[PDB]
Amino acid sequence: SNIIRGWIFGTTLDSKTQSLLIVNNATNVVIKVCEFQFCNDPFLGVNCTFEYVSFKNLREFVFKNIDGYFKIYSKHTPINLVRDLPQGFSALEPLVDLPIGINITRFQTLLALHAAYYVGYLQPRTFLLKYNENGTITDAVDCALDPLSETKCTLKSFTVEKGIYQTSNFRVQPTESIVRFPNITNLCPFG
Amino acid sequence: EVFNATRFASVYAWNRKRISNCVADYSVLYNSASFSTFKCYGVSPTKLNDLCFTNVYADSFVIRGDEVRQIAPGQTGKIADYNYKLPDDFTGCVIAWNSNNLDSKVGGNYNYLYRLFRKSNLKPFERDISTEIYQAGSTPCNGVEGFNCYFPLQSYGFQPTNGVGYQPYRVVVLSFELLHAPATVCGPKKSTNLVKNKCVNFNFNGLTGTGVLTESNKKFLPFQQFGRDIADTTDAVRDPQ
Amino acid sequence: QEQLEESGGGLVKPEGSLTLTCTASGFSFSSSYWICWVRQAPGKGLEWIGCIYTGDGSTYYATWAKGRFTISKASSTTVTLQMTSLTAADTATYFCTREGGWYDLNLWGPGTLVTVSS
Amino acid sequence: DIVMTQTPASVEAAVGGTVTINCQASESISNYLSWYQQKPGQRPKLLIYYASTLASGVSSRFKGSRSGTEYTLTISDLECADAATYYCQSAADSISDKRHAFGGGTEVLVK
Ligand SMILES: *[C@@H]1O[C@H](CO)[C@@H](O[C@@H]2O[C@H](CO)[C@@H](O)[C@H](O)[C@H]2NC(C)=O)[C@H](O)[C@H]1NC(C)=O
Ligand SMILES: *[C@@H]1O[C@H](CO)[C@@H](O)[C@H](O)[C@H]1NC(C)=O
Ligand SMILES: *[C@@H]1O[C@H](CO)[C@@H](O)[C@H](O)[C@H]1NC(C)=O
Ligand SMILES: *[C@@H]1O[C@H](CO)[C@@H](O)[C@H](O)[C@H]1NC(C)=O
Ligand SMILES: *[C@@H]1O[C@H](CO)[C@@H](O)[C@H](O)[C@H]1NC(C)=O
Ligand SMILES: *[C@@H]1O[C@H](CO)[C@@H](O)[C@H](O)[C@H]1NC(C)=O
Repeated sequence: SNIIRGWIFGTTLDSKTQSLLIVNNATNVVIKVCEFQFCNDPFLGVNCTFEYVSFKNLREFVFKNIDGYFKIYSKHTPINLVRDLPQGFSALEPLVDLPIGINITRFQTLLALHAAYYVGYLQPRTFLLKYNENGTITDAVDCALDPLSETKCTLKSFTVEKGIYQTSNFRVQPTESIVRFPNITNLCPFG
Repeated sequence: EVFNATRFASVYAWNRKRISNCVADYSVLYNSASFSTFKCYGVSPTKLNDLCFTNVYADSFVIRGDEVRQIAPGQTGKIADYNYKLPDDFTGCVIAWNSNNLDSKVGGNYNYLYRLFRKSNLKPFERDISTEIYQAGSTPCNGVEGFNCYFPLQSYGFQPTNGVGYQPYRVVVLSFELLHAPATVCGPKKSTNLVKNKCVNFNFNGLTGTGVLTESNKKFLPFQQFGRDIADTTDAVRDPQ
Repeated sequence: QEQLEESGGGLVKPEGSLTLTCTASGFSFSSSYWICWVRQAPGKGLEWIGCIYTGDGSTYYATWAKGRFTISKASSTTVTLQMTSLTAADTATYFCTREGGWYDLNLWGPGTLVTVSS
Repeated sequence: DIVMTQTPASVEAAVGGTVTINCQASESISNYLSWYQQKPGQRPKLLIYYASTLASGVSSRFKGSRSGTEYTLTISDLECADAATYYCQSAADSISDKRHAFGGGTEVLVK
């Protein structure tokens, strides 16, 4: 029933500082920086610096903030499973790369009152993407998930023949820091 | 549109216009001969289109026919210290033009105000609408009007037949600010007609490559811009036009 | 009502610097383009020299006396005054007059007398 | 600097009468012109706002005509009080720079 209808991305998101707001409307999509306070129930009922104008269905989104840009990716592959996101692979094509230029550390979602959504987390992780002949990312492997994936990453191939391959270096990082100096002598008699 | 406005704010309540997600061309402003003053205190009075700036603030108000030159960094005076004050470090331009034929009416219209005196000088880029009663030490001003204390805002008396010094003059001051946010308002980009089947130096949206351009059979995805080879060499571009 | 008044020393040494005080009953804080450099020669006539605006711009001197005459408006309680240098047989009478609209002089001030000779 | 001339100051009338005085400048701007009354041994007075007007508290006979580049002022019914020299003042028309050029004036003599 498309209850999810947007998100809020602001450090304070309570009119204290500038915050991003995205609403989803069937005719147009509205993105604003205007700082405003909204109730603890921000459900949709059915200054400013920037503005943009734009279970068979599963919507996947990726948001990130690097160098002052709020990049958004999306993909709407039909899914016949209602219990969970199924197995398979589907890449996400960027949609909006608006130059927002504000910091975001908190995130909120919008709903409607007269519906399950999963929240993921992104960390710096090397990947090995496989591009098809038309340019679509058909498969990808991790670089640190397990030794087999690390071997695939090092050999730059999705298949590796029988043998022994060196992948990375195992180093024991220092655990504690100790500083020692000779037993102190008499201090100066300033007193 | 902002230059062709029907109503113009007072100096004590100067309107500020912020421009974003827009490409501004200054050719019309440069070639417009209706401006009686185009002195700019910026880096260059012609390279404004070429320069790239993050945001532009436009301040528009009406002052006396005289003291148009007074609108500048420093230049201590009544308008400087008790009206819209320009900071000592200003990188924008000052534009002034006469508008007697439309905004001047007989009888001395009083729609335009200005601040005469305050407790302290106004900080740069400040708007004051409080219009609190100024005091001169004695402060016997518990009533609406008292001695040595009156309305600090005075109404301009503008007349078309009045001397040009007292005639209505329009000033619009634009300020360029550099911040950590990415630039969003810069000049138009000139693009030439492409030439194919010839080794020609090309600049495809900042790619800056050299070679021979020819039609391709590969199907770029709609969001993609320029392809690459195994050795990370640019071997295909999508034309923005 | 609004009125302009002047005061100054009766006598001055030749080529001596004399300060001419001026006071006005009206505040005239921001819109007074008054002139006190009109030089009324005795029996000959007036001759405008320079003006002053409240914006501390010093306006113009018209190069009648070049730069030997200057205006330093102290503001405060309508306090305005002018300095003279290398005065040689300058005329005695000159009035501090206020300027209204249409580039006119609506209200003048009382006459003053100065003698160049010792 | 603005240069200017005027008619000779000699004015003679027996009983009232109408006498015309021409005070013109080569580069004087239009609509910016004012005359004054200079009573001997007395404070000067304004009589005209601009371009042969009446201002306030001035007799209706203190009129004139802008005409062409020349500027002519008409005074009629001379009296003992009216037997005072009058001065014509012209000013420049420019925001950047402006100057005034006071005239030699004419003196009214009543017989
Ligand atoms: C900008 O967009 C248009 C729209 O596609 C580009 O192509 C033009 O499309 C129209 C409509 O089909 C054709 O009639 C024109 O011949 C195309 N060219 C031009 C120059 O209008 C267009 O190339 C792009 N660039 C410009 C400068 O308009
Ligand atoms: C969606 O946008 C259209 C115009 O784009 C507007 O008419 C309509 O009311 C909007 N729907 C809302 C606000 O629910
Ligand atoms: C908008 O208001 C905030 C305070 O909430 C302020 O910090 C910011 O500078 C304002 N922005 C503009 C463009 O006026
Ligand atoms: C967000 O806040 C941090 C911490 O105060 C600050 O250093 C950073 O510059 C801000 N980010 C942006 C994009 O302004
Ligand atoms: C690539 O596009 C072609 C041409 O439309 C199509 O036949 C093919 O299925 C697409 N996908 C591939 C090669 O994976
Ligand atoms: C001085 O002597 C007192 C008393 O023993 C001691 O606490 C203090 O550290 C000494 N030195 C000073 C005050 O510099």
